[PDB]
Amino acid sequence: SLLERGLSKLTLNAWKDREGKIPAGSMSAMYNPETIQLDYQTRFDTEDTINTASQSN
Amino acid sequence: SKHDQLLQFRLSDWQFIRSRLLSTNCWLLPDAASDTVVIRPLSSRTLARDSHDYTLYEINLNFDNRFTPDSLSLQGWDIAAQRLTAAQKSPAGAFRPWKPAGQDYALAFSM
Repeated sequence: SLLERGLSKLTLNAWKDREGKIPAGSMSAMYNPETIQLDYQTRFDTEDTINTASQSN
Repeated sequence: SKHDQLLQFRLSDWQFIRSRLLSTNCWLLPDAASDTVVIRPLSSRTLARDSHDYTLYEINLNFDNRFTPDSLSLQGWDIAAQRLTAAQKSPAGAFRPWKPAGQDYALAFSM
């Protein structure tokens, strides 16, 4: 808000390299998603140590 | 003791060393991260199940006794005396690599 009430669509920009040096095409998509979702996940493995002093992963 | 006559007959020059360490009762102890080798004759840290400092995962130990004799009574032909020099038997139980907490090998050479 704070200035006006026009929508801001999402824009999908594309490149070719890892960095931003070589731009490919770039579209903005109408009809916003209603919901995004970004899932994080970290993999842990349990230490099966024979000494049995501690439990850890 | 000083040698009278060695001979390296077309050996690799590394093949000659560990055939000369076997006849001298020494092993190499090579060190990475350097060019320093400490040759030391065949002669603690106490990692334990209770101990916190070192974490253990697997302890394989084979405990074989096929190729482990008790004597090594070796002897050879003395050219000067011609008696086939008296048998130097070596006792088993000297240089014990595994010390627990709880057959006689014999050659004779013509030389």
